[PDB]
Amino acid sequence: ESADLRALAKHLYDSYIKSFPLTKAKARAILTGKTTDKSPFVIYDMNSLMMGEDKIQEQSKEVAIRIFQGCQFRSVEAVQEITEYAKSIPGFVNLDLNDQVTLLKYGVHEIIYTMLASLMNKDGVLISEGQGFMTREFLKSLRKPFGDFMEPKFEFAVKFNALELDDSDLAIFIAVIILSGDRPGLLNVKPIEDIQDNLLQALELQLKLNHPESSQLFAKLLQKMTDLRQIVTEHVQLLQVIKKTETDMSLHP
Amino acid sequence: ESADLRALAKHLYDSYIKSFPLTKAKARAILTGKTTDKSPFVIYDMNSLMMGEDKIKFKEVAIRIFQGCQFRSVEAVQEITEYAKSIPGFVNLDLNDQVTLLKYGVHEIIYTMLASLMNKDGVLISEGQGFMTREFLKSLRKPFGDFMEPKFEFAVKFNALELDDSDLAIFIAVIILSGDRPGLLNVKPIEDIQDNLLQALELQLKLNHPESSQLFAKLLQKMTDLRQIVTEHVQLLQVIKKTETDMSLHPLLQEIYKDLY
Amino acid sequence: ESADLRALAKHLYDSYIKSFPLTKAKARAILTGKTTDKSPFVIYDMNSLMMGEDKIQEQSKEVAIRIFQGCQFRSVEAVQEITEYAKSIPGFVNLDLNDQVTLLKYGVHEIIYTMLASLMNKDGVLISEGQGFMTREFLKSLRKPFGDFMEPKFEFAVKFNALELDDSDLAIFIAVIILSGDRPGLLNVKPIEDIQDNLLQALELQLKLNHPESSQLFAKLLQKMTDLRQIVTEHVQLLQVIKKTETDMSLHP
Amino acid sequence: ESADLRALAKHLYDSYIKSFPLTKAKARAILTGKTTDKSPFVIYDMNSLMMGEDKIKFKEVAIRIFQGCQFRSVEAVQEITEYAKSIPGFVNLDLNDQVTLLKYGVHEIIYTMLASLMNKDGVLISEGQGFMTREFLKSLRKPFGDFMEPKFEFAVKFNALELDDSDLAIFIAVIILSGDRPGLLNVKPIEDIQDNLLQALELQLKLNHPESSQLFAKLLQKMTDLRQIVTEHVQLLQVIKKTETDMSLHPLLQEIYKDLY
Ligand SMILES: CCCc1c(OCCCn2ccc3c(OC(C)(C)C(=O)O)cccc32)ccc2cc(C(=O)c3ccccc3)ccc12
Ligand SMILES: CCCc1c(OCCCn2ccc3c(OC(C)(C)C(=O)O)cccc32)ccc2cc(C(=O)c3ccccc3)ccc12
Repeated sequence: ESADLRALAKHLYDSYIKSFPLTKAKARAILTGKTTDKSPFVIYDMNSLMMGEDKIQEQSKEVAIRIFQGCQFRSVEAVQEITEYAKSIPGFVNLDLNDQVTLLKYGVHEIIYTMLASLMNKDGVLISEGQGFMTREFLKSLRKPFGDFMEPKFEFAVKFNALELDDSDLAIFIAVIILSGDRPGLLNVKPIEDIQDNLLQALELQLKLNHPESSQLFAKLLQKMTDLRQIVTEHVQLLQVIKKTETDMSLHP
Repeated sequence: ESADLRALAKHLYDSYIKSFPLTKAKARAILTGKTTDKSPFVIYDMNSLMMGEDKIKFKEVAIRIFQGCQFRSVEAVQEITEYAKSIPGFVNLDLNDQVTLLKYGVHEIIYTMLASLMNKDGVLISEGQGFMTREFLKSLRKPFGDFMEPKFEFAVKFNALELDDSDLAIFIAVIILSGDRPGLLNVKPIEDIQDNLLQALELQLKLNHPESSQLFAKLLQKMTDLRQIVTEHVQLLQVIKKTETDMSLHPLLQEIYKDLY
Repeated sequence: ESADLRALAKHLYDSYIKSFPLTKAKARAILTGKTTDKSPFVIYDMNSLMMGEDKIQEQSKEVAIRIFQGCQFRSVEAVQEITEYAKSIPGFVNLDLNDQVTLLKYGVHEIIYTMLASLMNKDGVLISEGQGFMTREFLKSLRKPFGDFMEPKFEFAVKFNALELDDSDLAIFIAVIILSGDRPGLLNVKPIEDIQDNLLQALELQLKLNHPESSQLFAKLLQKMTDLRQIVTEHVQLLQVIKKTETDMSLHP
Repeated sequence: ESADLRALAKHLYDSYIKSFPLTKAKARAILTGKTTDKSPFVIYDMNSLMMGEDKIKFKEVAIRIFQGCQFRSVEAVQEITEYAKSIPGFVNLDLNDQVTLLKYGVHEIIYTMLASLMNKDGVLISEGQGFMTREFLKSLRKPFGDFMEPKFEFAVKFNALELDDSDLAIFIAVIILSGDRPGLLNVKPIEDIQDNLLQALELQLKLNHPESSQLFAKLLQKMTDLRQIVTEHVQLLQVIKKTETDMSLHPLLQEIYKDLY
């Protein structure tokens, strides 16, 4: 029944609302300018960044490295909200505990980049819960290894954003990502694929009802799942350059 | 010998009385209107269910009814365990065999005795204080609606055999003492008791239902219907891990369901 | 009429024979040594106990706790034989069903300790239907809470056994115990006391005819009924220490 | 609200399961004999210690045992850090506060969870593969023998409270979120979380131990025993600089012990 698939969609969208306080709808309002009153502080160079550093870690290092560190910090926060949203996907908590941990270990990065896109435009990204805005041009200008980190996330966002997904579409897409039966080291693949097949069904009906005029959006959306694997693999390999060739250490356990 | 067998039948009936407060006679007296004390509140839909719970003045719906089934089934296990201990020869058996026989017997016996509380229109709940309609139960959201109907289909046909409590006392003793439960260490001492219970069940039906042709065989055939209801239910349980969020049953039922057929 | 009271005694003694296969007469034969041929295996330490464990639950725990558990098991068996003997006491099955259950709930412990005495001497107790013999010294040696459990049963047995009751005396004494009109929660006290008054009469004549030389044995026997209440109360309070302060669980419902 | 608090309790229990492989239930199952896999080799003296190390076929003694304590305590820090991160609100705190709370919380939590592995006769070591006796540990050359006994005296009494893993999951979360650690920049956001954890701990004990009088207060009183064990241990550490030759602890523990109370 469609009605069951709609109620699952609805239930996913409500859990997503709780887990993630800065939604696409809210961020697009800030990127554009709905109800303009609390316009975020813009960080467009080294000067404005420090202006905005002691406007709100604290100064004691090279700026590229503190920005990079700040992203480590923020992405450990985001793993906690993602972990919470996962618990609400039907069937997920009744899976083997170790496979639960394995799905999250490998899912979380792909989910963080999908969600960052809601915070990005072609020119910069919302930071500190929509309070700052950092320009892509400034991120691009940082010294060489650090200059190339965010740029591939911006390229993906721009292409993903022209799909015009909303939060209720993304609530299901996020769940399909978590429940991927091909991650290394999963004990029971079959129960995970049975869950994902039900979420695939609900995703498909969601897009058909919400975007009747985008032909084959379901399929273009699945195909974005290869682009995401590649951003993750690129980003993981860029962490290797850091680990080897750098002097600063302060990382989240 | 006859006298042995009649005294076996009387013993089990007396202990069945002591172990199960809501017997068939009492459920039928309530269902029939015959009672002279109090008439059961009927739950036929979502508004009357709200009123039925909130008759508490003197989660969601499906989950909260599936949760009320658990508490009741926990209590029935205890009542059934108490009756087992009184079956001659049962407590003298290997302790692991006593455990295995209950682990497997108990749900067969739950469905058997749940027929006593059913007609084709619904089921008596809360010590016979409510009545939930078959149509309401069947209306429930996908999986949870699937749990209830096969129990009704069984009861309607078991119920046309017209067994009474004293017949039932021995039938249930026969179920418990089944020598084909997996993992039994000492099959023969169990089979020997089942044999003597079978002989008693036989005499009891001949004496109690002299006009009822092949009642004994028709009753043992029901034993196969029971086993299929239990295998169906256990398949339903797996559906509940996949479709639902945090499920994890009550401690005593997790044990009963752990590594079961 | 005495003749009615004698026929009741006789009828009680015959039911008792059926219900309880290891009688005082048989156990005293084994404690002493009539027809010596099948001399029970003696359990006098941890070594001989295990020698006798895999000579016949099975090994997987602390020995004090398995002995204690074994006694739970055996005493649930004995409740079934006692329940059966009760049905044969005239008037008992025609009492209120709930009062029948209440008399047995509270009577059964006092009866188990009266009957154990037939299996005891000053030095140990017959176990496994007269096949084993466990020494009092070994029970006494078990770790501290478990060491003190059986010792008060041995003290009572030694004092009760010097009364020299036989099975036909005990068949009536057991029946007088079951039919006690003072247990908590009895609905109809009066019909129970009318039955017990008839059993008291038969007991009195039994002892007068069987033990004419023991002055006032009837009265010394009634007085043993307070000693028995106290063993039961002591034993019930010793179960409280267990429930609170222990780690192992495996108990009969 | 109750539902909030029960779901807080379940969350912490689930993440406690994921972060600590040797839980109380498993250590007690091993200590109890209840396990069905493998029985621990006991070290009671110097000959059996040699055999216990050299059970490696499938420095001096005191120093080599004090060195094995370090490796284990390093791993427990990592496990405890992993559990901290999962405590709602913890990763959103000032980064220096997160560091300070761990710096101080971790040894309190080490002694707490070390009680799970103790009885009055000894301690389970190497993932429950060995057992070192209390008498052996106490026999050790002056200072090194002094390290062990106060831990046993604590465990015996903590252990008579009969907490289980799910109780423990919240107790340990309460310890971490202590707003009185020296050098904290932002006390109130921590205290607010401890408050909500306290409310949850309270409900959990009432529900899990309904017959256990003032369990909650008796458990918070243990928090003072813990702090005195940590101050005692740190005094023991200074003794080890004076009495011993080259000592210098492992990198991560030097950090934890650097400028501590
Ligand atoms: C022995 C259960 C009898 C029963 C009932 O009939 C059950 C028919 C099918 N059935 C038998 C067992 C069983 C069942 O058993 C479980 C607990 C899952 C099991 O043993 O594994 C689960 C679902 C259905 C089911 C329906 C509703 C009840 C509802 C209630 C309630 O207390 C209640 C709860 C909420 C609102 C109103 C009333 C009690 C018992 C019910
Ligand atoms: C978490 C430690 C548990 C533990 C153990 O119990 C420790 C009880 C008291 N205690 C807690 C922490 C601690 C302790 O911690 C240090 C590392 C100094 C610290 O954190 O600062 C130092 C001494 C004693 C001590 C005894 C022996 C062990 C021995 C071993 C071994 O691997 C081992 C080493 C050598 C020979 C046989 C076995 C591991 C753990 C042991």
